[PDB]
Amino acid sequence: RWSLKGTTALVTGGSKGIGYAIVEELAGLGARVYTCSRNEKELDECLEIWREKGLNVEGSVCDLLSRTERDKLMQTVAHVFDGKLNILVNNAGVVIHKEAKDFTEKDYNIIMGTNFEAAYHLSQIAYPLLKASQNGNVIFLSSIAGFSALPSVSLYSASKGAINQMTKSLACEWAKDNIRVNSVAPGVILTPLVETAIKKNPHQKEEIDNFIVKTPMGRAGKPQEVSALIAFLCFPAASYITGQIIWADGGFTANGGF
Amino acid sequence: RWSLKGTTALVTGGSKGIGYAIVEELAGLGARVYTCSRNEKELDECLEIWREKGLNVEGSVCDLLSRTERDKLMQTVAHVFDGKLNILVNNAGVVIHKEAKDFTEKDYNIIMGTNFEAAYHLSQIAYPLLKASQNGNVIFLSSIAGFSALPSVSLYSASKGAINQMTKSLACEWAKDNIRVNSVAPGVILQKEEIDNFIVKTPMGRAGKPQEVSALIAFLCFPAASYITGQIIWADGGFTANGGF
Ligand SMILES: NC(=O)c1ccc[n+]([C@@H]2O[C@H](COP(=O)([O-])OP(=O)(O)OC[C@H]3O[C@@H](n4cnc5c(N)ncnc54)[C@H](OP(=O)(O)O)[C@@H]3O)[C@@H](O)[C@H]2O)c1
Ligand SMILES: NC(=O)c1ccc[n+]([C@@H]2O[C@H](COP(=O)([O-])OP(=O)(O)OC[C@H]3O[C@@H](n4cnc5c(N)ncnc54)[C@H](OP(=O)(O)O)[C@@H]3O)[C@@H](O)[C@H]2O)c1
Repeated sequence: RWSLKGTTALVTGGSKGIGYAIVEELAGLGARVYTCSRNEKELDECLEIWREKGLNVEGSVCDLLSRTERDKLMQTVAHVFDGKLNILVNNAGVVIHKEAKDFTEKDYNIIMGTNFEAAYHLSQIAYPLLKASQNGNVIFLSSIAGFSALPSVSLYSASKGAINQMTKSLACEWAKDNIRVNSVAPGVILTPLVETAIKKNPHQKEEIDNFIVKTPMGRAGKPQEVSALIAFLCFPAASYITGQIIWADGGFTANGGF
Repeated sequence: RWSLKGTTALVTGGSKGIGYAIVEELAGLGARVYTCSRNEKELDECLEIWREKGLNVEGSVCDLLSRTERDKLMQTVAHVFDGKLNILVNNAGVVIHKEAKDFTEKDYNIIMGTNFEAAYHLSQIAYPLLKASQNGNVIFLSSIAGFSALPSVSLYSASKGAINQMTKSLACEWAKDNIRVNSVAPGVILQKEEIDNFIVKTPMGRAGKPQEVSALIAFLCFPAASYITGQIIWADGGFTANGGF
């Protein structure tokens, strides 16, 4: 009821950030985990670090922006888990910081492609694998940016809106198939995604600091504070929860004028 | 204050349905309207009908899925309006009815391309014409399917969720340039089985008419609607308000 012992999981983008915390969380609870990123060297250091802790994790290098690579990854995962998937976490995603009128066609292709299209497409080709397990969970990762507008990430927000709506549809269409579908939508979590952005441009430093002051709790979240909810939603204890988007944001989205 | 006299408007997909009604409504209240569709003879009979009833309306054929044709359309709109656009109504849209697991890449490209990308790209390049008018308005068409899940239209819902979010971002960024951006999200407006079900779900017990949507789009463009930005308003006969009736 509160264990993932003997479950199979695919977590996309698990070499850093929230994704690293998620594979360590599910694998600690007893899941067989498979993950992926775009740097084999980085992916390798992870597999060794995880192998040293007694965590049962596998992985391969995959750019999720390519349809044929998504097709291949799922073949691998089907062979390794023997045609059975319990959990799919569509964690991987990217952000680009510009004004709404400056985003290009290529930015559009990068953001919607990895943040929405890849995530949705994996959910499609995973369906039969999750169905065959009879206890399937699809978790998408949204954002506070999928609630109200934030500066410099308009096109990112749009992609998180597609995710939020896609969550509801899959939840209703697949519930009869014993698959539950939810999104976890973080506040500011201090990861590479934010550190790279604020290193690049001190205007992004500004914006982030002001997201944290807006956060009633007055601090950025920790990756594990997000993976904890992601783990819970996969517990059989969570068997009536589907179609939900839940913010883990320190009260950010509850805050109107504080 | 309740006048659109001497405004300039671009509404996409004005050759039928809600887009037709919006052209007539906006033009009937004094706006100069530019519109487009995908075939000459359909677009041309509208242009003939609207001119006979004294409406000030122009139009050209465009495929909103081509980025080159979107650029060329905005350059043409820029020419005829003299660099000044008050109103942009992103009306054009499509639906494909499949199960979530069945939608192909072509489906994705048509539905996301038409509903979100074209609506977004047009907004990017209209921006200086709207900024120049010093009284801008961009309006997206959303859907009840961008509120909660409906059968057969998962990928379409997603494209409306993206629109909902973009109308908040654009509203917040462009508010200083006096451009206001809102979405109108209709319910069923005039798969039978499915549509029949949605209608008994809407408290008013009937499907809407096109001019029940355009009425709201016209008001949102009035100077009277000056403090209203970043909203999504469902014109749905109560559909979204109803949990269990
Ligand atoms: N950090 C925050 O404050 C925050 C807030 C709200 C929501 N989120 C969401 O949380 C998720 C992860 O964010 P994060 O902060 O953990 O990001 P991150 O630190 O930048 O890590 C992203 C992970 O995804 C992988 N990835 C990205 N694109 C990939 C691709 N095309 N193919 C394969 N792998 C790919 C990256 O690997 P490579 O670098 O090797 O490619 C990396 O392993 C995203 O959906 C993000 O939108 C984050
Ligand atoms: N009808 C409803 O019940 C309903 C409900 C909720 C939301 N909506 C939204 O309302 C908007 C209009 O819906 P509608 O029912 O009036 O649609 P419709 O009857 O299908 O008309 C769409 C219009 O857009 C044009 N169009 C479509 N694709 C185009 C393209 N690629 N390039 C150029 N023009 C294009 C079509 O022209 P051509 O045929 O000549 O190409 C047509 O004039 C859409 O955004 C839809 O999402 C409608």
